[PDB]
Amino acid sequence: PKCPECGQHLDDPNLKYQQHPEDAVDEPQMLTSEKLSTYEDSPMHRFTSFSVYCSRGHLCPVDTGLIEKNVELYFSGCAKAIHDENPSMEGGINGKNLGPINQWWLSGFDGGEKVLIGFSTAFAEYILMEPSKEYEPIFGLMQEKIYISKIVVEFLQNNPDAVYEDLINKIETTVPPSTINVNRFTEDSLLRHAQFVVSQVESYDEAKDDDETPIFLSPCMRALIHLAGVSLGQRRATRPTKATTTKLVYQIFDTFFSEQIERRRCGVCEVCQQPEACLKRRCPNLAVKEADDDEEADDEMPSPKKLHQGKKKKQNKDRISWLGQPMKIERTYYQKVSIDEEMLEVGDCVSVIPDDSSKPLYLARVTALWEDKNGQMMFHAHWFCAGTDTVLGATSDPLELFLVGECENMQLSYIHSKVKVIYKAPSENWAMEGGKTYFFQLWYNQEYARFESPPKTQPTEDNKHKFCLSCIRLAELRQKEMPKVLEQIEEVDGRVYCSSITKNGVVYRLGDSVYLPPEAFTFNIKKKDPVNETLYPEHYRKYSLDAPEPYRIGRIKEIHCGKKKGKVNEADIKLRLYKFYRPENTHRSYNGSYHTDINMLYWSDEEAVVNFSDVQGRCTVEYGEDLLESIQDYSQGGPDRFYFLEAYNSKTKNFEDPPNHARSKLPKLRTLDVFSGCGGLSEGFHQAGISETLWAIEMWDPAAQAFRLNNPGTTVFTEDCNVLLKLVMAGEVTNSLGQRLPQKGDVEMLCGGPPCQGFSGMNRFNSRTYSKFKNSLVVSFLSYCDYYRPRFFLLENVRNFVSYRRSMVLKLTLRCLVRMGYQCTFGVLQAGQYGVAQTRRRAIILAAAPGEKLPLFPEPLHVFAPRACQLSVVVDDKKFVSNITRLSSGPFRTITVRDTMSDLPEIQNGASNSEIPYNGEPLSWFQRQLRGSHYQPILRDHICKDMSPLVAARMRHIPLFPGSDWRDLPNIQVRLGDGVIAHKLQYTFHDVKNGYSSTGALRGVCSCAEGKACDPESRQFSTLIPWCLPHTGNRHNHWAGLYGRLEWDGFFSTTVTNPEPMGKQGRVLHPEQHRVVSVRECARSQGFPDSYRFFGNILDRHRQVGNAVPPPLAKAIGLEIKLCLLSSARESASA
Ligand SMILES: C[S@@+](CC[C@H](N)C(=O)[O-])C[C@H]1O[C@@H](n2cnc3c(N)ncnc32)[C@H](O)[C@@H]1O
Ligand SMILES: [Zn+2]
Ligand SMILES: [Zn+2]
Ligand SMILES: [Zn+2]
Ligand SMILES: [Zn+2]
Repeated sequence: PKCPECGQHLDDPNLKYQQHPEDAVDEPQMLTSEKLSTYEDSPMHRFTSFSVYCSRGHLCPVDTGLIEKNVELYFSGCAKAIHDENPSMEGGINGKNLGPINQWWLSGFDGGEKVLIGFSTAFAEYILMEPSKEYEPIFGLMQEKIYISKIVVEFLQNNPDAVYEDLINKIETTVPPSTINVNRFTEDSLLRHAQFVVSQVESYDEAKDDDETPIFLSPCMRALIHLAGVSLGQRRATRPTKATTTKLVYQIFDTFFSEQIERRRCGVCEVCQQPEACLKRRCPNLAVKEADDDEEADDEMPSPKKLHQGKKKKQNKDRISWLGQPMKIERTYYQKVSIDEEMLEVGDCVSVIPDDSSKPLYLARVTALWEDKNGQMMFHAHWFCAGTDTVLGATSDPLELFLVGECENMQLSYIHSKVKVIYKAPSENWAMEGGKTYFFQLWYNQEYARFESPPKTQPTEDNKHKFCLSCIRLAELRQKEMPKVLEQIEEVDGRVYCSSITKNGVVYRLGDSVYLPPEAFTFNIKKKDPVNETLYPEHYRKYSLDAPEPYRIGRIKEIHCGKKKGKVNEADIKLRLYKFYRPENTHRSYNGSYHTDINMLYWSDEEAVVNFSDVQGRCTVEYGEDLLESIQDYSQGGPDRFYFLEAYNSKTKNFEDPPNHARSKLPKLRTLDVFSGCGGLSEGFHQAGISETLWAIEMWDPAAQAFRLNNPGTTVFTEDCNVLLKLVMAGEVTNSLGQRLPQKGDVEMLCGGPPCQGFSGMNRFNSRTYSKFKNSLVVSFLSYCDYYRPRFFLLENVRNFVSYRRSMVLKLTLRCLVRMGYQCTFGVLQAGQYGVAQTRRRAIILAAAPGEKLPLFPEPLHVFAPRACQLSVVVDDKKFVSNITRLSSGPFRTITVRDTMSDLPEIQNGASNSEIPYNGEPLSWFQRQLRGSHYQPILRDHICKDMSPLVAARMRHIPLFPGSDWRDLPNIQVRLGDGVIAHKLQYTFHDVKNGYSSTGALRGVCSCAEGKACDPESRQFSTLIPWCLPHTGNRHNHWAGLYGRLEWDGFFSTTVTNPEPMGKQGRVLHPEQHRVVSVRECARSQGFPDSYRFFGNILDRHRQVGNAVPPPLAKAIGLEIKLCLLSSARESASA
């Protein structure tokens, strides 16, 4: 038996009937009392000992949505005076069956604890005080709900941009008062109250209306919305940073504003059925999809076609005649000057009108003037590239031109008029400067988006008549690309035996070792039964390319080649090689790769023949015994350095000793690291031996402290970068704390990874979004670069920095750098490829001052999964790429979760001891490198979060097999150990898309499985299999990774900052232990030396680590900067 009015079961042991006080009088008579007397018209009163009930007398909730379901709810209690704060029945009248509740409402989400609950009846408004004794429990739940909603709203007011893991932490960390009858809130609570908490958050946005992003569109909010099946639109209750800039950087972003700066409704929701004073009827479902789609980018496009190819229109027929004496003969007669009505000579710039279509106007430099054998008057046009046409596009000066590698021969007829083109050469004192017609400053490589300093030059008397930089460039590159023979010995048949050969600038002699693709050669080569679906209801969801092999290494035995005509055929150069085996290439296979050095090989008496084309590169394979420094010293002393100690017999499968023929300063830049963090980037740079961070700016206390702990001789300014620059600029010498502020000339290198959050969107710019970016940390960072003028500059960000705002963020960043006079470029890199068991891409912007060399991007060292290696960037329908050629392969095997952490001693959930013995030697190569040569007793930071008794129970129950997650959890009752019992999941609905179990059991956890609306209180909580997972699984790929364990042969899905099992940071459970990953494990996943110090509480340390640039990637970049210094160091020393 149930209620026809409210639906409560009569058998329900929690049912309670309405009990009235003697003094009970109807509403109109109560709203007549003398006892009774803020901008409203109703009126308003206080109300105590309240009780809400159905027409039949059952006590009822108000949250449950019965008021909306047209059910008349009535209330009774003691009304009081608007100002009377006494929650005791002593000042008012007792009312009974007070008018059907029109609506209920809340107020109090800002500067106050004024969380007031109010009722609206057809007669007056009521501010509820204390409930009645019998109503207390029902109002109790309602209170728990409201309190969570407050915490969430307040947290989001001070922290938009907050991620799911921040929300969960804010909640779990907030101590509820005694008044709220709950110990502490968990993710279970939030999930349980996901519908209420979300709707109140939507309601806060309707009510407190600005122009700001609604709080329900928060990253954490949308994460909750997607995780817990929640219906949006359920309507309810009611009641400017200025970036420190240099004028040059101000103007750049100020002109873009004054120049280039100028509906799929759901139908179904309650906002979509709400007409119409009111302007906002904004669909919340559309709002989410839009916010979600703003987060994703469009990551296989053809090469961008060269400009000026291209048709041009001929001109004049008046008078064109040579002026003066010829410069030289060649079948061609070169001349310096030429009349075309007016004068024209070598070095003058001309304009050429194309075919009148998409007609900008072509501009070139007159490189040469001559008259061929056919009497045709000619000129060599070395083409310029406009302000637009470069990656910069619209962002550029309509007068700035760029030198490109585009030149062609043309008749003097095609010339329109001579144009004035000025070189905006850097000053005598350029580094100190920070604070009409055509001009050019830099050289543009289309393919790589490299803006660089011009060659300057030089024209010899031997080629003074021809001098084309664009021709010289193509020559050098044709010359370096061609396979040429250095020295030959004695030719045999058609084969000419050689002692040395060359390509790409690399010189290959005999005995030198070589890199080759895995296909280049070969070595001596070598169902499932039914599950108990009662126990595993979710397993059915389980259903429903990996890294290449590192390079083949071979030693050169014979450079034989072939021949065509009479002289040596360069098209055919061949090599006979002694094959080397990597330990994995042996009968050892996977067991080789483990404890073995990444760097070790095996000598083989095997032989192979490959073409010189296939050769990927040159490496150094030495024999272990004939070495003068330690294997470690030799190995960590230069690139492509391999080694062998034994030889492998593929036949006998044995390890014999090898045969006897198998046998045989840098300037540290003064760096300023803005947004320094705990110091990852500085560390890799320090590791490259190219820098010394003397200044670091870090706004967050824990990170700045962790930086100091690792960089003792560094002035760490625990400040906001904007305020720090303002001081220097104001003329200040030291900060408040008496710390010496760096002045112009002090900074040689300025590097930094500003956080996104501000800009952080994909859709087109607008007055609102532009203003935020106009004062972003990217803008503050560019000013630091402007003011300081470092020899080198690095900006680091999330890969998507390159896609944000229709690539406008990247274009304005590059624009700025160019204005300032800097050679600059961008590129994407994958951490994984640099020796870290983690899949993470970063956008990297490189800039170097004129005088210096613009560095190339590092070549990948480790082979990584192709899917993780999409390094290309589309800007304005053009696919940009970096100098990286190793697409594809690499010299070393992939770093795995095993290589990363297999040595660390066992810990449990909530492991709190920061200093513990290792109780074991390193096992992997990577472990050896991160642990050091010198023995250290203390293992620091093998500390992991204390997960709730529910989450802990879940982790214990996730199997150990690779790729096991939530779907593997058993549907069993678990004693949590606090009296609390993790319950079995109830499947009471038909999942129409998923079908029945093998047993014929239902797969439905909510009514929405059947296509009907969600039935609340059909919602389950504190279950081992989370209810929210089956609930939304179908529309979210079954929540694949959730409660999933990292794989030993796998890697980290991303940079983890707060390990949460149903979070947005990928597989976070340890491969074997019933816990989430420890701080130190994340530190290892990042490639931090074990000596690296961290500061603060567990989460501050987790944040520190995950925010960091992995030192291996930082070192890779740092080592490209090494070449640039060494190269510019020698090119300085001369006559
Ligand atoms: C993602 S981290 C960069 C990581 C760092 N490059 C590393 O390798 O460790 C961003 C850092 O910038 C700091 N930050 C944010 N706003 C800042 C500001 N206005 N001035 C200085 N630092 C700021 C943050 O507290 C955070 O440490
Ligand atoms: Zn009832
Ligand atoms: Zn809608
Ligand atoms: Zn040329
Ligand atoms: Zn549902």
